[PDB]
Amino acid sequence: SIPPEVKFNKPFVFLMIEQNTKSPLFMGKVVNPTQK
Amino acid sequence: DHPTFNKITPNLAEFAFSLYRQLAHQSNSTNIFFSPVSIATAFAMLSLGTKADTHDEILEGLNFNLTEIPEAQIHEGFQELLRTLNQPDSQLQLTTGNGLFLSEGLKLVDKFLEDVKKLYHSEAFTVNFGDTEEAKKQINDYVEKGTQGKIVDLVKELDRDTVFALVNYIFFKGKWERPFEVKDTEEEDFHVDQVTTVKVPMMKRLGMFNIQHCKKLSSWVLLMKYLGNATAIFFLPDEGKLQHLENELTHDIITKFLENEDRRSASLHLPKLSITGTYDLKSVLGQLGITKVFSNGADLSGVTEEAPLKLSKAVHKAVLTIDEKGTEAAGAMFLEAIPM
Ligand SMILES: *[C@@H]1O[C@H](CO)[C@@H](O[C@@H]2O[C@H](CO)[C@@H](O[C@H]3O[C@H](CO[C@H]4O[C@H](CO)[C@@H](O)[C@H](O)[C@@H]4O[C@@H]4O[C@H](CO)[C@@H](O)[C@H](O)[C@H]4NC(C)=O)[C@@H](O)[C@H](O[C@H]4O[C@H](CO)[C@@H](O)[C@H](O)[C@@H]4O)[C@@H]3O)[C@H](O)[C@H]2NC(C)=O)[C@H](O)[C@H]1NC(C)=O
Ligand SMILES: *[C@@H]1O[C@H](CO)[C@@H](O[C@@H]2O[C@H](CO)[C@@H](O)[C@H](O)[C@H]2NC(C)=O)[C@H](O)[C@H]1NC(C)=O
Ligand SMILES: *[C@H]1O[C@H](CO)[C@@H](O[C@@H]2O[C@H](CO)[C@@H](O)[C@H](O)[C@H]2NC(C)=O)[C@H](O)[C@H]1NC(C)=O
Repeated sequence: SIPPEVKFNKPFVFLMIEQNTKSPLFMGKVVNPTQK
Repeated sequence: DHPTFNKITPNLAEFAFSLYRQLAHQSNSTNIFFSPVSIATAFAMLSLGTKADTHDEILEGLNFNLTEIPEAQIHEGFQELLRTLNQPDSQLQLTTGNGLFLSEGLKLVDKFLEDVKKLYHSEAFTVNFGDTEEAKKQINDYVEKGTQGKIVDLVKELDRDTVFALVNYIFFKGKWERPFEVKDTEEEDFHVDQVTTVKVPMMKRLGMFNIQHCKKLSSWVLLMKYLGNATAIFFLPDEGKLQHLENELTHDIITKFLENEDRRSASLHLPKLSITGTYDLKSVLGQLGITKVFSNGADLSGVTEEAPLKLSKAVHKAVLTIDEKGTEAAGAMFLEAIPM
């Protein structure tokens, strides 16, 4: 694939920072989306 | 020196990382969602009427090296951070607040009260702890006001003897710099587990993105920005490389990425999400070496002389929704204190 196809179809991590303060607003890990 | 919060900022970060780490250790198989900032400020504005050993653990666990950093300065740092987050963004809403909810009998160490209003701009409320279903109410609302009705039932059971509670929220709503197209959003596979595949709506863009892959972190890393003063970073491990990633994470690394605005052409597939997480943090903060406030050794004599108090609950809840158009999340923390 051109471009490369990056698929977030496996459990990933993420976080939200605020730009200014560079503070870790929110941190997460999804393992199962349908786990509400 | 100048805007001060970056004096505390990595201390926060490395906390988040580490608290996170515990939450991982607990169960490989759950969705994790918290908000570091929200958990932290509470234990910060709590520390401010704790004394001795018990104070020291809180701050400690938060990853502050008191030797290296004037405690007086820590609080300052925080005063700033809050301040700034709550600065009005034209495009993006981010709001947090802190409340103290007090049994109308309680005579407070006056200075504790000016401390929290000052430095943590906190709000105070005078309450009957003898109406548990009407107080519980009054609490739930503040938060459910606060997070615009994203969290409603933070307080599920409240103590009959409660002296006071420290409650603290965060609400965030931002829109992607370059949102996705909702047409293109097509229901594709997510492999949860090695045996479990679930179908998820996958939002798709092909375009010029901030992505790369660190041999370092054994992952791909994407940063997505918001219209505002904020950004999201998603870390897709390589295969088997998940705990690898989880460990190697550091604030440095985070700040490195953030300096890049170097784009790349790819095909990005990212699911549409709503998830929550609901935690009783005693235990996991137990791990992070904060234990004295939950026991019979606690010292909240900065709070009130009247009686020896202690913490009996610490409950975080956060919820997030990621869609094409952006994200909105929220988070809340609840601490309850009682006579021993
Ligand atoms: C948390 O994260 C973990 C990753 O570190 C996840 O762990 C993964 O779990 C699977 C579970 O099957 C592991 O599978 C390997 O082995 C099985 C065969 O052996 C066990 O499991 C089957 C049932 O799944 C049983 O029938 C076997 O008897 C044995 O299980 C034990 O059996 C007892 C009697 O029935 C029973 O009482 C026990 O309760 C039971 N379990 C335990 C823990 O004692 C095999 O089927 C798997 O096959 C896949 O992999 C092969 C190699 O690639 C491949 O050829 C094949 O086609 C399949 O793709 C696999 O060999 C797995 O090793 C382990 N680790 C990883 C790397 O995936 C876990 O899923 C996650 N959640 C939780 C809740 O733990
Ligand atoms: C907080 O302060 C302490 C005391 O200075 C630091 O602990 C020691 O630091 C030296 C130099 O790095 C090490 O050789 C010792 O092994 C440390 N002692 C322990 C028990 O680890 C500590 O490093 C400081 N924290 C930070 C973040 O620098
Ligand atoms: C995100 O926060 C920044 C702070 O860096 C905001 O920038 C302010 O912009 C106005 C002019 O529009 C200046 O008068 C201020 O001095 C700036 N900084 C502060 C600290 O107030 C910015 O508005 C925010 N929003 C966006 C769109 O980036």
